[PDB]
Amino acid sequence: EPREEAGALGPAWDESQLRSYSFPTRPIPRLSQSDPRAEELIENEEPVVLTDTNLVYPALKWDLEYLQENIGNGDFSVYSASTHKFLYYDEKKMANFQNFKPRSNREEMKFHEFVEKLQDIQQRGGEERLYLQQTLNDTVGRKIVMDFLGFNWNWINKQQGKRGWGQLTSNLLLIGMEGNVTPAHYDEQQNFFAQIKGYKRCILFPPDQFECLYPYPVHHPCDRQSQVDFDNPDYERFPNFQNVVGYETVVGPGDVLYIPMYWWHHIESLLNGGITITVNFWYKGAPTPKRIEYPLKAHQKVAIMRNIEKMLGEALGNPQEVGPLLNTMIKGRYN
Amino acid sequence: EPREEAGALGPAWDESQLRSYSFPTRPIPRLSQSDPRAEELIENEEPVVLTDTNLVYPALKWDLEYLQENIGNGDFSVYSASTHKFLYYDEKKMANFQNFKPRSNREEMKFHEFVEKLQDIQQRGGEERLYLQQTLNDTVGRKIVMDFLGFNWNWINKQQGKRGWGQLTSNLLLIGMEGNVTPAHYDEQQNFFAQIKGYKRCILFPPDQFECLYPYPVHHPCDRQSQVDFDNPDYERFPNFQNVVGYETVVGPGDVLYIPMYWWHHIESLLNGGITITVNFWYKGAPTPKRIEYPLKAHQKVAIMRNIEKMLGEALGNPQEVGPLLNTMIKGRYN
Ligand SMILES: [O][C]C1=C([N+2](=O)=O)[C]=C(C2=NOC(C3=[C]N=C(C(=O)[N][C]C([O])=O)C([O])=[C]3)=[C]2)[C]=[C]1
Ligand SMILES: [O][C]C1=C([N+2](=O)=O)[C]=C(C2=NOC(C3=[C]N=C(C(=O)[N][C]C([O])=O)C([O])=[C]3)=[C]2)[C]=[C]1
Ligand SMILES: [Mn+2]
Ligand SMILES: [Mn+2]
Repeated sequence: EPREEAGALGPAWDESQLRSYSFPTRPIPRLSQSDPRAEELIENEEPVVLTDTNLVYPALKWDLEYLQENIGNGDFSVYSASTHKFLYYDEKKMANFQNFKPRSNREEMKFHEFVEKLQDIQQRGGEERLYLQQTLNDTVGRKIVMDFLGFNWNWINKQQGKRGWGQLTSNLLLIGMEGNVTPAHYDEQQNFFAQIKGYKRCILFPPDQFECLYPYPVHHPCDRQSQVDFDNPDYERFPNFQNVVGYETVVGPGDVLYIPMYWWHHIESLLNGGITITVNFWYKGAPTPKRIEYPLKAHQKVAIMRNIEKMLGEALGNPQEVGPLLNTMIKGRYN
Repeated sequence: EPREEAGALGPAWDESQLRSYSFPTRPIPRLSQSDPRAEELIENEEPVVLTDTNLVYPALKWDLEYLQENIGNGDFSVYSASTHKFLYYDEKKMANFQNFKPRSNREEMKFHEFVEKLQDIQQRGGEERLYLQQTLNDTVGRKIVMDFLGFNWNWINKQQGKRGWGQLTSNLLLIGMEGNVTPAHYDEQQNFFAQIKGYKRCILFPPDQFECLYPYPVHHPCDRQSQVDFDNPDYERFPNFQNVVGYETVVGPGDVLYIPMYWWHHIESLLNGGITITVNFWYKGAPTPKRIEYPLKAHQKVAIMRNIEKMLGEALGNPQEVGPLLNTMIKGRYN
């Protein structure tokens, strides 16, 4: 249901820019930040697209040319992938899984090198894909600092206070190539996803879909990522992926998506849609109330499972024995 | 390989008194307490039958007539079972499993009532089976106190000190009917099993046979007992019971069996062999050394599994959700 750009500029996107998947989806509500329904969704830990926060308004003019001049000469972390899927891996956990071979590489370089490398790929017509991820701090140039200070800190700080969240833990500038895919994963923090340039399709799954999405072992370098290849799902290894249902939206410049903590998200930059720019705001979650409500939420059950996997790895002295012990505990007893 | 009683009194037992099972066994060593091999077995947490401890020497004269006179008028806990299998259940845990129906009953009665009830069953030729289990304390009569004080406390106290064990946690007098079976289970304490009257076949399994013996969930009333019916094993529910190998011995009057903590034991009173009397000594285990050796023993892995089941039940607020969460953690991730 592509929205129409103002001034009769045509549809913002067409469906042929969206990749094809096996599961059904329904739309995330697009609302005004003044609408009480938006506040109710955020308070209830459910996603919403806010259309008028002005959260990153001064950055709406950002593009590669403007950024290259004013971001200054600093090292920016650039990730590379041969396929459209970008596979992040925790280097610290690579020791436990010696047979793991990384499929993405990170290279620190200046902004001009990133722009030239991106243009070079297009000039060659190649299939190498790139992804820049860098924190918005004082190291950037003065003009970017002015834009950064111009974010709607009043709106987001009030959101932090009202929801009882913790501290702003990270702020990442995010520049990607058309067709790039960040595969399904979850984060342990609250996120506001502020779209700046281009369009990104965001597909979210509630925390109770844990059984349908098959995350890696906690000690694996791909911890918190789904094991299921969304392009070629292995229903024999992952039967419950046949039951997964998602919440889908396409975010464009000016939109902010609240991704609640522990919610799975799959994010792709629209095919043939140009480069994308996003700024992400992550906040530590609110502390658990000491008065535990025993129904118990899915995200709390996820936290329990993570803690058990972590404790078991420490107690056995080797995270690779977690699986055999768990199977010993369950087979013929709980299954 | 039935031993011959002294004075040409014939074989102590014949094989037709031993029940038939599906698994193979090998013999537990029968040794003198002065033999260094016996000390090495106890120190290494392996079973041994000691033939000459004199641990319960003054009780070797005990029988039903002598006990009835001198034990005095007190209440003794008598357990009843319709079948030869005695199913102990933890009454405290019965709340968690409402669908559990107990198969044994406990009734407090005086010693004369126990003797008459036992004789009554034989007079009727009935199939009701009975089992008396009572602590050796000051409540018993003066003559039983003299016998109790006459146990080889010097030998057993030295064993407690040498092995670093904790305190004598329980001392149970154990009187049963011929054919009685205590099904396979494990205890979390060190045990000396002092046979007094009649013969008992003891079948022990090392702690690493956990996977072949399928204990109940920790929160189940039958916690620490094997789910496998040794008389009719369900190989579909319990495939690894086809791999179980045990250590077997027949203990008679004067023998003491060390049952190391966490070792599975199945104990039966020989068919057509008369009543049996045993006194059990349980000691708390030695504290774990702070210098953990990372190979890690099977009994330590059992303790870890028990702790995880207990913690999970508390965290979820309902022990019946332990199974579904464990399966959620494992399916498609560790299995
Ligand atoms: O505990 C502090 C803390 C820190 N820290 O140390 O400051 C860093 C992180 C963090 N590290 O990485 C990400 C991340 C997550 N998700 C995405 C994503 O989903 N991108 C798709 C798209 O299109 O937006 C991402 O790009 C980065 C977050 C989290 C917590
Ligand atoms: O933590 C203190 C503590 C206490 N406490 O509270 O003092 C009681 C027990 C205890 N409770 O029951 C038994 C028991 C175990 N095993 C057998 C058995 O295997 N019998 C077969 C046979 O033929 O010997 C048994 O008869 C009783 C032991 C354990 C620890
Ligand atoms: Mn994320
Ligand atoms: Mn026992």
